[PDB]
Amino acid sequence: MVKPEEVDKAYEVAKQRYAEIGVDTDAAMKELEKVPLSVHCWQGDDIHGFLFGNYPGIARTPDELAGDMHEALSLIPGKHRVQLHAIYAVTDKKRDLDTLEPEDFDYWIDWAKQEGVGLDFNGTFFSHPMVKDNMTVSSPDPKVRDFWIRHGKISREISNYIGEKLGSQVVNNFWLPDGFKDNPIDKKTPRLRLLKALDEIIKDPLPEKNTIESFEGKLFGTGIESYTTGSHEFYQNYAISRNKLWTIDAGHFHPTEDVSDKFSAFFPFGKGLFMHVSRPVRWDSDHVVIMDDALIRITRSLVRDGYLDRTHIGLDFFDATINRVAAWVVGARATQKSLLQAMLAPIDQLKKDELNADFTTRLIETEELKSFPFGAVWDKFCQDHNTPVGFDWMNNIHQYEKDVQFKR
Amino acid sequence: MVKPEEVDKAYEVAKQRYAEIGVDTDAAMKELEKVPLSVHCWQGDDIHGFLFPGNYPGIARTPDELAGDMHEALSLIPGKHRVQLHAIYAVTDKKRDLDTLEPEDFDYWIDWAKQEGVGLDFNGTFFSHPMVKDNMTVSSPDPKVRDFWIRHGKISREISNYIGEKLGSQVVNNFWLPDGFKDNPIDKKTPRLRLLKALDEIIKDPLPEKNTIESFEGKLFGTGIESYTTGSHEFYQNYAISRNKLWTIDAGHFHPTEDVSDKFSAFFPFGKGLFMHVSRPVRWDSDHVVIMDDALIRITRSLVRDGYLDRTHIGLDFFDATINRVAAWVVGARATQKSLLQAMLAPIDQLKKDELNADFTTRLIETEELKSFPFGAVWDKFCQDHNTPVGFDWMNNIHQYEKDVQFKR
Amino acid sequence: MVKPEEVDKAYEVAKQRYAEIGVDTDAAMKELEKVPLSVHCWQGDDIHGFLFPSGNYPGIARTPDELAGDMHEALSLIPGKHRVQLHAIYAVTDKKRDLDTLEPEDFDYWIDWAKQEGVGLDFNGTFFSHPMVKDNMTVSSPDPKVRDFWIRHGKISREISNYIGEKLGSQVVNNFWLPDGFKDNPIDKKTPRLRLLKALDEIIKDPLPEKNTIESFEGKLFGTGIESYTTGSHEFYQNYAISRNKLWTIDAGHFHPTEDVSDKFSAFFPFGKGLFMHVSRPVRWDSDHVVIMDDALIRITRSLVRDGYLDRTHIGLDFFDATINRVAAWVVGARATQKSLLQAMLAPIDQLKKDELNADFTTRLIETEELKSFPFGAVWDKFCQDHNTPVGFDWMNNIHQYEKDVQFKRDAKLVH
Amino acid sequence: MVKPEEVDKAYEVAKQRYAEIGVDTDAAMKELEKVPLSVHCWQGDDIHGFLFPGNYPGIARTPDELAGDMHEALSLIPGKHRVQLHAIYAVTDKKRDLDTLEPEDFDYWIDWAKQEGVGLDFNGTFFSHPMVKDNMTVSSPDPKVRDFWIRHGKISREISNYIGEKLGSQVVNNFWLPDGFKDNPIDKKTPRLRLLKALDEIIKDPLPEKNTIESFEGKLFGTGIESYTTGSHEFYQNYAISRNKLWTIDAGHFHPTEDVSDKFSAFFPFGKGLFMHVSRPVRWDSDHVVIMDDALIRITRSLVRDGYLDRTHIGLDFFDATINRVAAWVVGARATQKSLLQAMLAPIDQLKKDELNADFTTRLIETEELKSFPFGAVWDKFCQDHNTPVGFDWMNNIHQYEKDVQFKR
Ligand SMILES: C[C@@H]1O[C@@H](O)[C@H](O)[C@H](O)[C@H]1O
Ligand SMILES: C[C@@H]1O[C@@H](O)[C@H](O)[C@H](O)[C@H]1O
Ligand SMILES: C[C@@H]1O[C@H](O)[C@H](O)[C@H](O)[C@H]1O
Ligand SMILES: C[C@@H]1O[C@H](O)[C@H](O)[C@H](O)[C@H]1O
Ligand SMILES: C[C@@H]1O[C@H](O)[C@H](O)[C@H](O)[C@H]1O
Ligand SMILES: C[C@@H]1O[C@H](O)[C@H](O)[C@H](O)[C@H]1O
Ligand SMILES: C[C@@H]1O[C@H](O)[C@H](O)[C@H](O)[C@H]1O
Ligand SMILES: [Mn+2]
Ligand SMILES: [Mn+2]
Ligand SMILES: [Mn+2]
Ligand SMILES: [Mn+2]
Ligand SMILES: [Mn+2]
Ligand SMILES: [Mn+2]
Ligand SMILES: [Mn+2]
Ligand SMILES: [Mn+2]
Repeated sequence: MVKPEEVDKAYEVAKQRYAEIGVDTDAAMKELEKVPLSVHCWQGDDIHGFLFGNYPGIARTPDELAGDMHEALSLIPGKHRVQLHAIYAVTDKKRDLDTLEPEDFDYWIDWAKQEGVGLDFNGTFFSHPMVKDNMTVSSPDPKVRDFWIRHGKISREISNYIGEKLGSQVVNNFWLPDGFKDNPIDKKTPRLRLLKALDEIIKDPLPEKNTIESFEGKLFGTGIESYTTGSHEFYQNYAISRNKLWTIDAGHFHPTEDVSDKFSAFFPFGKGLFMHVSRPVRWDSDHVVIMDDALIRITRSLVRDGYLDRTHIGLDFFDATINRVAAWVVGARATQKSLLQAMLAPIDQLKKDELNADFTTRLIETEELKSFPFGAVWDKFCQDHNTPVGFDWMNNIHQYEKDVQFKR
Repeated sequence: MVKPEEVDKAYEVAKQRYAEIGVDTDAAMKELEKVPLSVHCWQGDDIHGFLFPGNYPGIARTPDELAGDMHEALSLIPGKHRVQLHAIYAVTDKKRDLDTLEPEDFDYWIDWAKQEGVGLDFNGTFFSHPMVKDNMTVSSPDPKVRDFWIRHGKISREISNYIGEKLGSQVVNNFWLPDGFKDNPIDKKTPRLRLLKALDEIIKDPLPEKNTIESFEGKLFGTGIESYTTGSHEFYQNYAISRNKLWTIDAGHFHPTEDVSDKFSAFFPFGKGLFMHVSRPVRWDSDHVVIMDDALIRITRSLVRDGYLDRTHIGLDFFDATINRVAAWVVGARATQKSLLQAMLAPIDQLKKDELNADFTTRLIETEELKSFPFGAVWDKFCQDHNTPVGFDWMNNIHQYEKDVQFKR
Repeated sequence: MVKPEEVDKAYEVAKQRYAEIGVDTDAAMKELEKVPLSVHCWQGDDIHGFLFPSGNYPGIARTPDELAGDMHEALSLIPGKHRVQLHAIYAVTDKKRDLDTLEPEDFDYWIDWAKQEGVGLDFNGTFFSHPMVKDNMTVSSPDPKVRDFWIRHGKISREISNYIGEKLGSQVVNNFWLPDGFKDNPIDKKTPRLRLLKALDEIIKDPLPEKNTIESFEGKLFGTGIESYTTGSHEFYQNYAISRNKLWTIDAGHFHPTEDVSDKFSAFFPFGKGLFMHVSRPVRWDSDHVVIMDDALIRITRSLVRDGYLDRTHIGLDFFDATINRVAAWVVGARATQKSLLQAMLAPIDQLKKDELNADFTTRLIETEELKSFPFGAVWDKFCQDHNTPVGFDWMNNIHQYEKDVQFKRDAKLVH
Repeated sequence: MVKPEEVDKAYEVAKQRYAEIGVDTDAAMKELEKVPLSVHCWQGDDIHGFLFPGNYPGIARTPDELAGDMHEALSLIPGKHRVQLHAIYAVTDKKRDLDTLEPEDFDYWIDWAKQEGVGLDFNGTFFSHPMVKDNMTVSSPDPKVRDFWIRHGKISREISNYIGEKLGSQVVNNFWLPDGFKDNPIDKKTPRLRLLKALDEIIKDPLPEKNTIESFEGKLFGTGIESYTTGSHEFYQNYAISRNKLWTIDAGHFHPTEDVSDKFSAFFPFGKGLFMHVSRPVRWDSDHVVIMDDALIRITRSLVRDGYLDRTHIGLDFFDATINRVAAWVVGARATQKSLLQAMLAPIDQLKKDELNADFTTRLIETEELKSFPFGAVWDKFCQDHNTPVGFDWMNNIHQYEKDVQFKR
């Protein structure tokens, strides 16, 4: 086990090293504790839900998934949020996606109040017989369109209800699979069908204090490779023109595309972002978030340009090849330590150096900061917030495996 | 030498092949007539211009030389087209800088365009100048640099309005800035707020859409400016939609594997119009001559299938000084035209019906068969009907122009 | 329906057009006849096979007779003489078999069918969809019991391939593809590739006559659930093929974004024996779309034709599309490959080479662009008709008839 | 200025943190000492050389200036390293061309290397010359051009052999050719057969391996040569293995998303050795200064984990003239060293055992935790132990060198 004295000793030296270059480590940690991550429930049960890799101990019930999310949050320092999918409804009533009621989410409101977290929401527009040739809201079939418009409206009603009960705004994220496997003839009509359907879904006004909608594009998915109706361009344009949030998932863009570039091109025009951190490995593979170039650039671009107050950070990944609870903790800690490293830069001075075109100083300093003692500040943050330091939280995972997961 | 009676015979056979699948070749050729390509002047003289005086022989050095070279290229491109100018192609014996240009400095090109029977489009020149400070112009943090380039931007609109009034054809005034960073920036926000404010100042003075409208061209990366581009595609799509201006899509300026033909149908539920710059990137923004490849085929079929040509200006953008510079224009223009024509020769209404009814088998079979239908016989007919050489034959014209003009310079 | 005399007339015109630029259309069609495509059996039944019991289209093959019938139908619409690729799991026997107990006689069904059909056979060992796939690893597993099982399958694939080649009197290319790799970032990249090297050497050790069979080795950049590391890389297998005097398999879907596999041929053939070129359309990943006439296919085919590599390159199809008529999928991909080969053959290649050696890049650009709108379709139509296959749209009639007669009824038919 | 006591206090805590997970920080630093980086001379003078006479002040213009600049950079990079020369950095009062260079023309650099205490690597110069014809050299279809560049190739080996004999350290002699086509070629075979025959002629005359060995460097594409590269990565890996020579991997010269760290373990079952050129591509072969990024982290940890450093020569390759050219070297060298050191500070024996047991949970958790272990405290200790400044402090040295030397030029 890491000795708390060691953490304290390493921190006092780190505090001094950072002070010498005009950085306040105490202030950086206070900033980090204001950034909640929206932890996605569906990693816990391989997005099975309750309505309808192979590591042991998958959650099978609401109680099991709630316990698994409690365990993960207990190993993530600070206070965070949980994302639900519509299919995580908890009810003994026969429901379909077009007959869900707000009170079907009472279980999760009760849990969130006990846990002390806000909730965000996702409509479930997939894994259903009413998905016709990979299309839902923007299907050429009006029966199919009408079904999914009913689900869209219900997702807003559920979100409003949760937000009213919790006293925290529910971000209601819309993702559709809609597109073509092979090359389409008509690219225009599907996107005009989507525009009309979305305008219908958001028509009935709901209190902004309770919920606001975000819209998530994708470049391509398995079996839908050639055309995505809801493109990044379509949804940025839609978000700006309908005054809604735009969702950027770090896994859903071109090879070499840097999603951290988008923020400063959006915010002159738009309201807010839902930034979904996810690791693509050569496709939309939904690998666990790790400290890599993409995460470092996402977190430092939000910190440096002061966009955190208008940017919701959510996790999105599946990994069933590893301990599903560990997966949440790896991804959240990676995101947090990347935010903290960005906060531990002399940003005001670096901005002035850059304004004066001192590219020599900018390169030298940004490179030196990558080997400054940011880990000592992160360890101090973990310890101050009653979470295990470094390798130590593996003990907690092993105990949870023995006591809970391996007994299922 | 192709025999005209052979071209006519092969056309009548192709007309019948296409009629049998519900395609009217006569109508397709009338549709192609209505698509003018904006031919870029700067391929003729390696963007030297006249304002501030590969290695194939016969580069244009004077206005008369460049005007003659563009006349020769247009004589080998069937139908009616347009020419793009850069501000540095001003023709004047007065001492000018980019911030002191006057509309009359372009009288030479208005007179030439009237003679040639073509419209003109325009480009402000925001590069190759001492007032480019650390690769930044309009959105420089230096207010002296900003104010210089804002004066040029305002003057570009004044010139474009004047040309548009004189020609009675709308001048599309394309804005491209190099502005960005070689290496990783700290502040991505402030440069884009500087750009927003400066662009708003440039477009402030009211001018009639009838004479000119501005288009805004983004870039992912350029040589020596690799890490950050102030004017991103997202920034300019947002700006064009917000300010009711045109958005410029250059086929060479996007990510590896990015299909710019995807953008049109995501723009037109929101925006006014496009300036589509066809250009061949080879693994970077290399500005190769446009050829009939996946990208050009997808750009052209996406515009005709979805009926966007009436709101899309098509311009050429490439440099190739390793080949006959006049030939480069004709290859690019003909590649674009035959690609448009192939898209127009599809049974688009029936294919749309089959796709709406989820018959993806028929869509795949038919779209593949159409690639080996006799579209060439229709293209040859279009060339001959518009008094241009067929197939290989226009190399004779290039060789003669080399002998008579280019090789004597 | 096209009129045969219309096709013949359009051909005579195209023949004259090409003759005027020094191209012999008669000779081009004779060259195309000499390129057999190895049509993959597994598109017919979504790689189910018969050993262990995206797309939805009716009429999936469920039995050897049904698959054989489906391949016969597809081949009847593909002009000329071709080959069929088998997978080990397409063994036909009443005897209870595993991948390490298959016998050459288990492929007598396919030998008899190939002889009747007038096609050669290529072979693929099946190193996937099996309980003995341990953490996505087979031949190069760190578990010696798993390694040994898959080495037994590897040796059996060669014995089967040798037997088939002897019976058919046509060399069987025996293609090796392994899924082996990691989902996430590995610590040790060296040891898995040393385990692979040793296991492959053990599989090929016992000599078999080259006239009957030779092995080819297929690399991959990444697969679903195995994204971060592939034990059998393209570099590993090109090195292995050259050093062990075996063929190298290039699958057009298995490389980096923007990677042009047509670049590889001329860097391989100064050193290596032969290629198995697997034409496949990737759409943003290894999606195994039906082959279409696109930049990649045009470049693969013209690079093989221009540089005279067809005599040392076996061309196979590899794609999976169950969202469309599975029989039509074969015909689209086969015809796209053939018409792309034929367009390449209809170029004045000797003169274009001379112009290029003289650095006449102007003539090269103009002529290569003009050739894309020469009447290559009229030569393709003539080739289709001469080889008793339908012209252009006409083969959709044959597919609709096969749907009525076979595919739309098949699910309700008793399996036997 | 960082206090040595701060470095020592942080190191003692880090040493304990690492000891607790079975990692020996003292041993890791001894391992880093055995990895010399081959610092490229041509960053110092923007590849001008002396043979054929960004815009940051103080460019080196003479041998003494460039030698001084390399001494300054090496004085700020901890440990012992090497310097790479290009043929155009010949130092002589004699009239030379690339085909008349003599080994004694490098006596200047042998003497400098001995007094500096470094080994030398070598590069033939196959660019920026009238005898580069249509971007081709050794593999030109013109036998006059081929023969000129074959003579330079043979001379590069004679020079490398002579330097190796004098220094008693093997000179790695790296071959890079620009040879290729701007646009799509008809014949891909014949250029590569011309290259094969020409390279074989260059290496024909036996020279002692104790003095020199050749390495062969491929490229995917270069500016003005985008469509085809005669010397491909496949060609040269095949050539190196076949002719028992070294293969050069430049991290900037591959496809988008290509991970060159994948190549090592596919090469070493077959080949003799590598020359790894660390370089940062930004969307093309842009030759940015090496920084601590995914590519550098993967390159360094792949060499360390699989024990390939003793068969892999690590060289720098970048040119950035927009910043202090001496600082560029130090940023790139320190980035490479701290990335090697982080990889050396992992419990690799135990992680390999975990991975063999398919414990992917433990592998993910530990590899992520190690990214925020105190590797900087070990790096700082390495800097201090080897008499170089810690962290930001070496900017003081650069500012002093600017004042005293560079800005006086
Ligand atoms: C969310 C829901 O709200 C009311 O119906 C009650 O307080 C109930 O107990 C609670 O679960
Ligand atoms: C070579 C070719 O063979 C068939 O296609 C026909 O007989 C045709 O007339 C002839 O040109
Ligand atoms: C599960 C589903 O996956 C989609 O690709 C997308 O990332 C959505 O946000 C998520 O709800
Ligand atoms: C010459 C200049 O080049 C730029 O890259 C861009 O394409 C502009 O549109 C053009 O005006
Ligand atoms: C079905 C299997 O798929 C692999 O990805 C590869 O393409 C192999 O060649 C094939 O046998
Ligand atoms: C001995 C003979 O060698 C060939 O190169 C090839 O590898 C054959 O398969 C093998 O049987
Ligand atoms: C300067 C030259 O640049 C090339 O692109 C390559 O990287 C060579 O190694 C180097 O010698
Ligand atoms: Mn998402
Ligand atoms: Mn995803
Ligand atoms: Mn452009
Ligand atoms: Mn361009
Ligand atoms: Mn394959
Ligand atoms: Mn594939
Ligand atoms: Mn290099
Ligand atoms: Mn480089």
